[PDB]
Amino acid sequence: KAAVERSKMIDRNLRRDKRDARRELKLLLLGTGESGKSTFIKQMRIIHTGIIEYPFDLQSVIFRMVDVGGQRSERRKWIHCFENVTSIMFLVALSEYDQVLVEDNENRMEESKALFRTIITYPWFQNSSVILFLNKKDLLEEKIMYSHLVDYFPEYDGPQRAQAAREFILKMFVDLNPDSDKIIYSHFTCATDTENIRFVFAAVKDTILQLNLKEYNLV
Amino acid sequence: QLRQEAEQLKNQIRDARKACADATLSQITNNIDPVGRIQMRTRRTLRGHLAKIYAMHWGTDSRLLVSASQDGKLIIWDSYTTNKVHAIPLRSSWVMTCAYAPSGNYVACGGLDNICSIYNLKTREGNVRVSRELAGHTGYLSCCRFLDDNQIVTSSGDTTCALWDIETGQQTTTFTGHTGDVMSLSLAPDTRLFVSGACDASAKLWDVREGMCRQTFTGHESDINAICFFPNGNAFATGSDDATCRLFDLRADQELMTYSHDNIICGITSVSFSKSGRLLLAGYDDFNCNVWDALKADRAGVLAGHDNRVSCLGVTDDGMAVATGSWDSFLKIWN
Amino acid sequence: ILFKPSRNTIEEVRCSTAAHAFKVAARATLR
Amino acid sequence: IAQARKLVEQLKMEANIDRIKVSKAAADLMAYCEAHAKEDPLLTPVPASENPFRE
Repeated sequence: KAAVERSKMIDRNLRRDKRDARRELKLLLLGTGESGKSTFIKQMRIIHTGIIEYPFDLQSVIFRMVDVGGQRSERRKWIHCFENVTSIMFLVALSEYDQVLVEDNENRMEESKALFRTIITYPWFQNSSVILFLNKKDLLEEKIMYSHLVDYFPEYDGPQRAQAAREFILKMFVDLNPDSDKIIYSHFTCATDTENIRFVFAAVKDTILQLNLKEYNLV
Repeated sequence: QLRQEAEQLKNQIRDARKACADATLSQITNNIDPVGRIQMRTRRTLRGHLAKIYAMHWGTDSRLLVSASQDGKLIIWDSYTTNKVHAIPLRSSWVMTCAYAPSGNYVACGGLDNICSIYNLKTREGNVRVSRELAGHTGYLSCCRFLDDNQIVTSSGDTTCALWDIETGQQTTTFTGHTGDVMSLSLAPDTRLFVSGACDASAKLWDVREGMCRQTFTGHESDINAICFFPNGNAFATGSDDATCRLFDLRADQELMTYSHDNIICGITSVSFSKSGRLLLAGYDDFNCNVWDALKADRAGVLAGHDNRVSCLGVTDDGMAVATGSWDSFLKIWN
Repeated sequence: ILFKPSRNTIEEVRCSTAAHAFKVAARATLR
Repeated sequence: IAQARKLVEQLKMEANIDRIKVSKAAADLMAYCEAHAKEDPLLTPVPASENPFRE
């Protein structure tokens, strides 16, 4: 009676596991280099080259964040694995406007913009929200009296060559998106800015409510 | 001057290869009859998965099956009487390729985690348990095959291929020379050579003892995603993302025929050879699995029953049936 | 519907769900 | 320049190769195909209900 008992037990255990795995979520932390990924992760992990996933333990839902930046290979060949992911936690650093790169004499802001455009332009990522975290705000706020962006950037004909305004870079990133774009959730953070995990849950609830409200056709 | 010398050598070798071609395939199968419209129907359908299926490999007895899914665990099936004999949970839920050892006592997996592991199907005590993990790769694993019960051949994300060892877990030979990500690997039955498909528009031969390149084929375009070896050992087939297929022969080192249809756009993801090599099994993006007549490059199979996507497929050693996977969480066997 | 058609637009409704959401992040998400 | 030199050496050692005519390879393929053209279940059906999948 071996075959029937083994099959029945295996099917029962598999069905129980599938039922128990109903409450789960996946998100990817796709960010550029030197964005403080470890620093950002440590703050939220304290309280509230392999692919490593962090099993967050939020209320009634076990969140899963996967680190994918450290691959150093082709992206389109394995980006098909993540299709059920509901949000992209894209990350940039605001201090790259004057931190020129010469290792190609082009500023890392151009590379970050190109990466953002490539990721957003993907037809596969059509039913997933976009979270645009901006880190290292203190450097941009402080050192601007010696780093005016009138020459380093062509679309900052503002007051003069102080009084930092991050809204210009915000507009530069936002304009790089197609029409009828979904709401882009962007909250500026710092080294010890605690209020980020709750910004994430805010976008997740909103990303789902909008979808179900679309599905039950209530509009 | 090195690049100029390389270009001159390329021109000379291209001229020599073109000169040696006595006559193309318009001089053998000139007036051979068509094989006829051949069709099959599914006989036993496997159920139990809940995620995408990316791999499917048969056993040495042409009876058991091993399948790896993104979410879930390894399932060991019995195709004749559907019974999940074993279930092996996996620590990393990003598997891209699974393999079955011919000895019938070990299985392998791996994926984006860039590490491959070997499990013990032998019931020495209790049930299956993790035995050893092989680490040292840089890129993501793409394929794995078993040479014997003590060695394994794997293809990594970087432009490298390795011949690992199970005695201690240290690689003893590293093959280099590619200029792109390797995604496919089909071991020849001779147990002395194998082929690997890289992201660059070329497929290259390899050795297992000398550890050096011997022949290259640079007459292709786009990318190569799948390769299978002809039964005899004088050839293999390479699948592409340009909705085309080609055949490369070792002894002649030329292009024999370029497989194409009247109007096809979606590429090819999996190619396997039927026994006797008269029929070529192919997989397509829109689940339009096709069979091409190797003798005269004629369409033979039009199977299409999956959820608009077919990923992996295989042919039994006895050739009795064909097992086909799909993105939908279902497995079917065509007899 | 007819007397004051300014409110007959989508982003007003987007604004209102969003608010219920974000305000509902008041409960400490993780403690 | 070391990589270029290695590539040049590889091309030089691969160039000195022995090749047979494509006609001979096609003849070998045809001969092997005719060797077991009636020994393939997908080509010739298994007689009667000897197939395990029959129910």
